[PDB]
Amino acid sequence: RSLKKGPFIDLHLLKKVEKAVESGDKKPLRTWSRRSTIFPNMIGLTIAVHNGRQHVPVFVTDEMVGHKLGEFAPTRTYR
Amino acid sequence: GQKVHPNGIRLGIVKPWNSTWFANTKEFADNLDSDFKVRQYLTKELAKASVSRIVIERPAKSIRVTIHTARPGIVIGKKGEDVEKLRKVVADIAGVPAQINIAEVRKPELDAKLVADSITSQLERRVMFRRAMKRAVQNAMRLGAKGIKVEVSGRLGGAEIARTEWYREGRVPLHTLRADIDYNTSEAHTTYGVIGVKVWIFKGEI
Amino acid sequence: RIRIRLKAFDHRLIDQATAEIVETAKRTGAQVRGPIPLPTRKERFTVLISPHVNKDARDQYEIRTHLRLVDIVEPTEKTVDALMRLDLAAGVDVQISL
Amino acid sequence: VKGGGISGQAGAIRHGITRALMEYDESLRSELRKAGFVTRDARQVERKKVGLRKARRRPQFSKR
Amino acid sequence: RRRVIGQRKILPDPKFGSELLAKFVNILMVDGKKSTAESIVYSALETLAQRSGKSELEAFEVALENVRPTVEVKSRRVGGSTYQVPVEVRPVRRNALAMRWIVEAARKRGDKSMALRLANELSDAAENKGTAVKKREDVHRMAEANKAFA
Amino acid sequence: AKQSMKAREVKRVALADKYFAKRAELKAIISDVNASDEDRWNAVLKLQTLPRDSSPSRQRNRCRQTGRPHGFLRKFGLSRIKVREAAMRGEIPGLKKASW
RNA sequence: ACUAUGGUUUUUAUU
RNA sequence: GCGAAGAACCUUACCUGGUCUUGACAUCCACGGAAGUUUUCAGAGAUGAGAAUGUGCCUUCGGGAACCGUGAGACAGGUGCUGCAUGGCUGUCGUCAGCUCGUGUUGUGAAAUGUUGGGUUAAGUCCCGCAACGAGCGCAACCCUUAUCCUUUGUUGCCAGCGGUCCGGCCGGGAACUCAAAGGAGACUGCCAGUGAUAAACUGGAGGAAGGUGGGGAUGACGUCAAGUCAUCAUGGCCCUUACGACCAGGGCUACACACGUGCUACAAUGGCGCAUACAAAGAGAAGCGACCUCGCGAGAGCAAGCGGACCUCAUAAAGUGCGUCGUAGUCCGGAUUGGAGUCUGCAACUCGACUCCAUGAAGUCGGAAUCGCUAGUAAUCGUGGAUCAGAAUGCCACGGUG
Repeated sequence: RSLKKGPFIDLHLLKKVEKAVESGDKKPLRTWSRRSTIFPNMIGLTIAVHNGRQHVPVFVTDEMVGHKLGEFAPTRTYR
Repeated sequence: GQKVHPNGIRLGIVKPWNSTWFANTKEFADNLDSDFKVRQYLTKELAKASVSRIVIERPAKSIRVTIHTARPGIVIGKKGEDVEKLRKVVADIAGVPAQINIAEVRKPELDAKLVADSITSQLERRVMFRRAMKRAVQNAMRLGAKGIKVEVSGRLGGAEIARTEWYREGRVPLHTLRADIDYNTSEAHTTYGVIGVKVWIFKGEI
Repeated sequence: RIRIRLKAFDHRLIDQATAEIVETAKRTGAQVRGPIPLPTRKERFTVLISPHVNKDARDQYEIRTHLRLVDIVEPTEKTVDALMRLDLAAGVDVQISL
Repeated sequence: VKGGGISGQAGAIRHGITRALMEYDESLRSELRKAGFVTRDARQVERKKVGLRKARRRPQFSKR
Repeated sequence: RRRVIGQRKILPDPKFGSELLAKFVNILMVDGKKSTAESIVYSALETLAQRSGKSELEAFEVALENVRPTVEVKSRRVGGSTYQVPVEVRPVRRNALAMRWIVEAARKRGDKSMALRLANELSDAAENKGTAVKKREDVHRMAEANKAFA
Repeated sequence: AKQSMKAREVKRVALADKYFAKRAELKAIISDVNASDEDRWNAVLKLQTLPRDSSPSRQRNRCRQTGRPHGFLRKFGLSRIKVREAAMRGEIPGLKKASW
């Protein structure tokens, strides 16, 4: 949502979005971006999101935009 | 501890205090840190120089102190300028240039901190002390006391129990609100263990 | 109507200016307006007596408000600047008024 | 009369009436002397006791 | 432990004209508004008086005189056995108790305002009537369970 | 309290001297977002998070008298667990008793 | 006294 | 509702990938250079490279100093463990009045004695008296404070008396009364009379700021529990030290296989609903408290006055009261976990903040034996503020209203 006029942008991931323009076939990249948002001008590459002990591979659909990367990488094993 | 301490509420009302200065809320903790560190420095340099108290004042862009001793000669030292070497340390601790002076304290064997400095040696050396305690009491009652007590705690008779040994005269009440008690705590270390000695003096009300 | 009320925070530091607050008034002019009763604020703080648990007892402390009006009774600038950049006591704050 | 609650205003007025009757006559300065109408009462509130919210109703907090 | 600062006395009520009514507006006191005391006086004095008591000088006092607690029971030993032993009621409690118990039945009527719903059960006390008179009658039955001692 | 924590306690304002202590008087004028869609200043707010282990909020003081960050009294420069003993000794500017 | 009436809690480092 | 008046990062023990090893903070033998200021790249970053630019004013072969960085050996570091090791801190029976010692007497002796007895008190409190006589610690007393008096001072307060008057504390200004301090006085069963072992002690009257512990508090005998605390420290053991130390980027500490100790609001109608209204303190306030006013249903946002608080603001206290209204019902009662939608702050509110507007109207018909608090401004019962801090308290503490 918003954030402080127009979407939140997170820079250590963005340096790859700037090169995947021009995207293609690569392994899922380790990312520590958990508060980063899935807006259509920041998405373009395969990624594995940190959960507090591992990085897990995540994928998104065309019908979702109001969400953050951490919600695709839950930190609980439950119990 | 139990049973009211003269450094407690007895000093918290109607008595004067040795540090007299002010500070703003944006640096208050470094003002209290320096007050402690300058007095902790000076009381250990002068540990054998018959010092009793040190007052602290903070004039604009300065700090000023007075040292109360029963021997001004050993504190002012060679040439009468041996206190100047202390300024260079306390001005680093305070962050401001330091002023120093001294004052002669009268009747030395009537101050609990200078009476403790007449008896702690006897426990450190492990020598007979019951007449040293008789002297400590009789000299204070000769100089101007209205009561005095001294009490040892540790290693007495080579036991393992928390036992004490004392000498008193004139009665020193602690539960009295107005009695203005002078109270020193002292301790000595030996190859047979540590030994504590407490000294309490009474001179009159208010 | 310009005022210059003096506020103290240690009662022993305003006990050093008790005469000089009258001498300043007799040295700057002739009318004396230093003294004034004013409402006192207790400025209280209350604290626990045990470092751990035992919230069954608390003890009370104070700093209070110590206030003197001083005031200006002289129109001349060589005296107004002496009252607006005045010295009387230590550990103080000054309330300028219109 | 000015200030405070109307039930306290009434109490200050009985005092004022007794002090005014004491200005009126040398016999009223006697006949009202011990009537208790100038003798200030004490329902003085006790120092607030930790850790109670109000007055003396003690909270349970005990089993275990 | 007999060391006490209470032990208060009463004086005749200035508007009810009686020592037997001196506590009538002061019982079971709550939240200090004292709105029962202002709403019970004069405004029920000719609507409680319908069939009991001779003239206004007794036609309200009758509701504290026609109903009587006579005995109070508590367990005590006598001669070799335990009994519910009664103690007979004295003039200082004879009239100033039975109006403390009608507050239960007055809360089973759906009847409006505290003064008027209380006075409607007090209107029955003038003829020795009441719903669940336990605190008078169940102690009287227990004070007939033994009638001779020692 | 660890000596590493006693060091963080001062290091967390010793570089704020250069980044915040003479800049954050403009926290609403220079350090606050104003532009929609097309920012014209145009990336300068990231410079507020450029220094390491240091921010205007991380300027926390903890407590200098005792190893507890909570239970501090800023207007007297002391911890509530030592403030009585210090106020009985008279060390505190202006704060006193009678009694209650 | 009409209270009709009654059992446990480890030996082992300690008060 | 405890340590903790706050918690994305940080805090922090717990925990997972990356990562340094004389250490983020030192001392001993040594040791490099303006303290500073900008800027680039790999990478999640720590970290590792640099690329450039600052040399004062003195002056001796010199060299200053903030802050950073180094050559050997000892070591440094540790919410790691240990209050059956020690000093300090601190709990409660209890603010209960009790605990004991020197010497004589008795007993073979551990010990007994005095402290027991007899009056009296809140009280080994005060007296009397004995083979016991004398004595310390605590008790009570100082001080804080309340009903009064002596005394001094007065705006931003209050506003009568005096002159002038936007006829108004408004301009000059002053103490009617009162708000409002800052400093001192003094109570002793003292006086009178009755009881009592005319001792001690108890009970009325005279006159009181207050009587006969005036009221309310502080203090914590000897000890018990070898009382909780190395989570403030001090500091002896037991251990870790290419690590259990120190860090970067993230899990947590606000899990859930399932159990306690309390608390609040209702189960009505001296209760709710709506409209208009009486009378309080106390407290905080320059990245603060925010008036007047506009916008939205509203949080809140905006224009923007005052200013270090007797001043302007937070902020028209609530119950109480009148005037209207609803009815004996699972109700106009009751408001709960999900649902719909916004507002604010910040590196960031899915998990993990707080406020606001809409929809639902559940469960609740007085609790299972059973259990608990309070005696006068007490029980009752209704409001108000503040610390932290970028970001909020059904808590905690304090202050009134009514009784």
